[PDB]
Amino acid sequence: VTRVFHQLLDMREPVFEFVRPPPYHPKQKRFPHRQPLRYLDRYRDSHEPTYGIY
Amino acid sequence: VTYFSSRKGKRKTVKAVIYRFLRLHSGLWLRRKAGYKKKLWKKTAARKRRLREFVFCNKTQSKLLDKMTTSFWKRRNWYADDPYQKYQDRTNLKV
Amino acid sequence: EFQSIYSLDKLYPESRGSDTAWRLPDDAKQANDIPVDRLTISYCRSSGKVNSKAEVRFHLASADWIAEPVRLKLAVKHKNRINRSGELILTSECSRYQFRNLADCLQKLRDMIAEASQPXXXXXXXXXXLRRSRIENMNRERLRKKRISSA
Amino acid sequence: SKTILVKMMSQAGTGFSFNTKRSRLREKLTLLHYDPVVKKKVLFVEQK
Amino acid sequence: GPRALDLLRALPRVSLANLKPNPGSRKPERRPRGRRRGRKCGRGHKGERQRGTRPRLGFEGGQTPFYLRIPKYGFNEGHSFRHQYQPLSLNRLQYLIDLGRVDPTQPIDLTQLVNGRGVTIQPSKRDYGVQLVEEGADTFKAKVNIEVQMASELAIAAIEKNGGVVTTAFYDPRSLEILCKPVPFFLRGQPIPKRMLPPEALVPYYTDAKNRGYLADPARFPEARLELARKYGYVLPDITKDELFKMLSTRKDPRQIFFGLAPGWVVNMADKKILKPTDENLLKYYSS
RNA sequence: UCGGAGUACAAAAAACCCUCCGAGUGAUUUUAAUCUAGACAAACCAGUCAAAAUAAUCACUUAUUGAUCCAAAAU
Ligand SMILES: [Mg+2]
Ligand SMILES: [Mg+2]
Ligand SMILES: [Mg+2]
Ligand SMILES: [Mg+2]
Ligand SMILES: [Mg+2]
Ligand SMILES: [Mg+2]
Ligand SMILES: [Mg+2]
Ligand SMILES: [Mg+2]
Repeated sequence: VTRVFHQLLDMREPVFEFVRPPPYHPKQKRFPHRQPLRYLDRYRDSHEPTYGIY
Repeated sequence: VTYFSSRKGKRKTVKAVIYRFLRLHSGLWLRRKAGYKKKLWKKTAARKRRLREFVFCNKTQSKLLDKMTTSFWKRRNWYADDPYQKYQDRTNLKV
Repeated sequence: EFQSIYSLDKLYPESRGSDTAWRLPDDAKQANDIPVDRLTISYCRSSGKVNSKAEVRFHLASADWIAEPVRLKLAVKHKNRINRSGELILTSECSRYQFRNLADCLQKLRDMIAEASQPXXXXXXXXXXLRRSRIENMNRERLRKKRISSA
Repeated sequence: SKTILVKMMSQAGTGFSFNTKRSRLREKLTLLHYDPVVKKKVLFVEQK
Repeated sequence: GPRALDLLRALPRVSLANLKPNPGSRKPERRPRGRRRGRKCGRGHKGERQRGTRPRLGFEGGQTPFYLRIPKYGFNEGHSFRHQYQPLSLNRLQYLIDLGRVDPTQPIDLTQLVNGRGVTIQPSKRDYGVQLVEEGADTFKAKVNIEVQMASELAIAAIEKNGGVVTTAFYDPRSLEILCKPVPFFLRGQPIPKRMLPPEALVPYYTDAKNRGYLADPARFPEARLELARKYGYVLPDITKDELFKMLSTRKDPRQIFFGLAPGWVVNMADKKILKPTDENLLKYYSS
């Protein structure tokens, strides 16, 4: 099929993926009660230490 | 709590708070779950998991704890290697 | 002009001069894998989750720094990511600093050239994800097996 | 009758399991269990 | 300017006679008098509270107190002796050179970072210095000589790419103090002591060209450093050929606190005069 | 102190020196693992389920049990 789009239709080759919806997490609580520590990493934006003013 | 010391006039701290908790800089207080070293064989693997955890304390408990704790444990801390430094800030919190 | 008994000269007498640690041994590393002056290295900086796409591009046929066996065997296993114009496209995503994405891509590259320059690569195939492919291959093979000369 | 606690020892290394044996001894204690270090199924032997 | 000014021509003198503090500045105290706030004065009725004795804070009314049911744990364990390193982002660094607080021209160690008020060190609090992070990694355009107590790979990288030299140097509690607020140490008027060697556990960190440790063998400096470039993919500049070379080269003794001075000395800042010992035992002491 | 029924007729909860039954463990083999979404319940403490990710049954089954600290043990 790769030969087709290059040779035949003068086209670039579309590639696709399968995307399942990002998992559902409840509205974050100011004081998570009785929760595993890792609770915090659930709502983590991305993984990187971010030193705001430092 | 000792709200005024004898010799310094300052506000003392409870030590037995400190030995068993940890304060993040967000204000979240962290603790062990009680009885985790206690009667293991008698317990289901599930429970054992639930116990070996570290957990968070609700607002009431936290405020309480703060009162028994001076400034010095509320200060910001950068430890080399700190397992918990990853955790200290709040992210994406919209209230 | 101070010196103490513990100074860097007195501990390490062999190397002395202030310009000693600043030598650049270009003779030590002569190989220069992946000549970054010949790559088109593009950045997609996405800010919002903060991530910077790092993209590595060069012509497979026009790249001399890899030998012909290595140059042709890379068009084999990696043929999925290759482009209609002959370019080999490498992508990294994760780190918000684009430096670690540079290192990521240059390392996926070093990996590809390392594995393809190993004739000892046997391309081990797992049966867990491909059992469906083998069994559907054979089950379309029983019907492909009908023999009549056509056209 | 009684409830005994016995400490079961792995073949390989310091990995331990901890469990109770019956005082009448209907089935004496040796197990096929999980050892963490080498990620394996082994015979845990009854010990103290 | 402030047309408010021209409103004051109109009005009578500003004097003591007429002064109002900003509304809502004083939130007025009330006193338990009168019909409203007298009579039990918000102390409630009888019981314990009305008599002012209610029990201490951790107390649950005898049910085993919340804070006390929970088992102890290594947490704050040895918290006093765990080293701390005040972070410095590259972004903040670029900032500080940009507004010309710390100038790249002359060498940069902690002291300079301090004087630009770019960083704050409280040595008494177990702060062992400034450490480096990668935040402005891509932002960073400056050619600089930096000496820190700790740094991270990516950071070292981002300075290399621009052609500066980073050295990891250690300071003990005392010497670190002397470092940060040096003028008040001089006004203490005590000699300038020897520098400690890092403790045993720290030794391996400072002996690696990996970190460009100040106690490491310079023979590996050109090696591991060049290595840094192949990993991060850039052309390594030739520092020996540069004009600013002799500043970038500039090092300290492992025994030296400052730049240009030596253990044993004494500074008289009134006479603007340095004093060095001519006695032998002293020189053997402070030069060892 | 813990659990079943009534009191409490249909989501939940619900007292009594109220009515009636039980528990402070047996019996085995198949030794019932790590790790984590989401939940129930709940003043707190404790209690419960649990997908994906890597390699326990039967006795009405529900009850078979105690937190810190402190001691003894080794990994
Ligand atoms: Mg016993
Ligand atoms: Mg009143
Ligand atoms: Mg009264
Ligand atoms: Mg009363
Ligand atoms: Mg500080
Ligand atoms: Mg009913
Ligand atoms: Mg609820
Ligand atoms: Mg499963």
